[PDB]
Amino acid sequence: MVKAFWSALQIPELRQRVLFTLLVLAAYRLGAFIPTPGVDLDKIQEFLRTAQGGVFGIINLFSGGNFERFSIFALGIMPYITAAIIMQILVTVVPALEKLSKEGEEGRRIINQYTRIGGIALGAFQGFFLATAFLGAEGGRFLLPGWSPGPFFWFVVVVTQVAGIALLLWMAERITEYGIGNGTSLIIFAGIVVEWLPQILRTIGLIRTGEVNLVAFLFFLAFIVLAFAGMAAVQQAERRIPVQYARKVVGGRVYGGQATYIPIKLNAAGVIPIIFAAAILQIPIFLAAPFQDNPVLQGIANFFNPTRPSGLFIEVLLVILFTYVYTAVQFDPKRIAESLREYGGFIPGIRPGEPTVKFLEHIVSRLTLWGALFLGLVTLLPQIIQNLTGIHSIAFSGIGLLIVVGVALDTLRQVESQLMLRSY
Amino acid sequence: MFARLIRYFQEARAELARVTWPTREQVVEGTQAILLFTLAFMVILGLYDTVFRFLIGLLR
Amino acid sequence: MDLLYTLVILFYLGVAGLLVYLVLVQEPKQGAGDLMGGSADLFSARGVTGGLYRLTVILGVVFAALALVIGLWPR
Ligand SMILES: CCCCCCCC/C=C\CCCCCCCC(=O)OC[C@H](O)CO
Repeated sequence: MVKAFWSALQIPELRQRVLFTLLVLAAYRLGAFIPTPGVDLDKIQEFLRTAQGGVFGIINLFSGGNFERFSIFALGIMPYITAAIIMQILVTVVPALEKLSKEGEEGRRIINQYTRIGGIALGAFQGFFLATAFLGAEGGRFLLPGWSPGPFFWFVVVVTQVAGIALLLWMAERITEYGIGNGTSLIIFAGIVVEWLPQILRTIGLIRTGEVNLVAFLFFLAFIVLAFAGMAAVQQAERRIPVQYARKVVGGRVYGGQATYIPIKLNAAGVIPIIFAAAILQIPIFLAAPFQDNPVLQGIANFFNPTRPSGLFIEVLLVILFTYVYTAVQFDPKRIAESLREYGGFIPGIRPGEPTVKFLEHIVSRLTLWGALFLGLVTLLPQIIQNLTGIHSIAFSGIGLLIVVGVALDTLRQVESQLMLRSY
Repeated sequence: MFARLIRYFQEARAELARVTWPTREQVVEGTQAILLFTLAFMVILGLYDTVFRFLIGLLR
Repeated sequence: MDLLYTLVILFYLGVAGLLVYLVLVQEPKQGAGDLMGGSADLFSARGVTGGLYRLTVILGVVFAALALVIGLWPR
């Protein structure tokens, strides 16, 4: 898939896609420098470096560093995502929405539109909530000189955030349409990796100075490479199920052609469950953390802190669960068996029909567990590595690595899979 | 029941034993690809916020 | 500066709401999956929503500039 990487910069169409993507991401990053009126960014950054502010870390990380500078997209593309989750929940809870999801042409469009509308509304709600519970709280703690905690400021913030995430959702969809990879995933990706290089340079400077010893740093780096290589290997891994084509009935017995196989990945392609797990983890923190004067809500919020043992455990569980469920939904044995049926293929020793689906379902359900567990391991280990090396960075957290490698692999996989179809 | 999941674990372990792992060239390929991608966007975004903060700093 | 500032704010709100409308109207051409990279072989780039594309870009810049304006506004 390196060939895909270079061809995407070589081939005019794909390089147009790349340039457009880079342009949009440039617009987003630039948009990170446009502040919400009335907000004192200095005090926000000051608070985010305090002990109680640390819990906002992940919230900032997935905001693309925007929450830190409280830009027009203060929470990033995250509101939309949240809505999506909600929608999904409804779809799997309300039977009417499930029917609407399975109608075909229209319905999925209606659900998606509801997701977009709900996303914007969510950005409105979150803008208001943050304006009233955190920004103007404590006698207008994070306000600017000349601003007071009232309905005018709330109105301003709400408007800013609504228009902001509207524009950002639009930008994401335009990346999806006229650029490489998926828009949302690339926006989160950019929002995460934008912080990597300066942190590397800073840490290196600290090594030269003497605050960080070289051994811990080398372990950190080597562990990152290990993470990349490991995720790559597991993504490239597959369970082969022996099948046969050109089946002919001779002497009242079923025979087949040359023995082949169908490959089944440990995990279904997609960084989406990681996004959903992250957002789900972010909800209680978002609801509880703003209230700085309430030890209870601070306790609840810090309980889900991905840096702390409890929150990290919860995060691991969320990643494993969401991955396993998503892989279960994507790898439906019925459509696989029917795909083997339309091509005139069969499983040697297994009768066609429902027993075949049973065989496939059994193998898949027993298999994908390990991929889920692996993603959970990748979720877990980096925090320990940071604790042992003394080099802490939420951007290089297990969840962050999962995002980066996930998006990279997805984009390259799609590009390769499409240029392959172009060549043939 | 505990027996159900303690059986599920064994069967899943058996399926783990039947996993076809990728070649060396595949892992090298994937890792190199990931590195190129990540590094590329790191550099590009780096130039973005560099030029941006330099121009904004110029405006003062 | 009451009337003037109020007019600036009204412009901000108007641009915001109009932007919301434009974004909501521009519904993506969907497929089976919720979010994908899509087939990047076809050049596409039909007229489809070009006027509203350019309009959304312009209104994005205007909205940003208005955020900067309200930010720079005196006491
Ligand atoms: C889902 C929404 C949940 C809302 C959760 C609210 C949390 C309140 C906690 C502390 C506030 C303390 C100040 C309370 C201000 C009202 C004054 C008061 O304390 O009233 C007591 C009353 O007089 C006795 O009879």
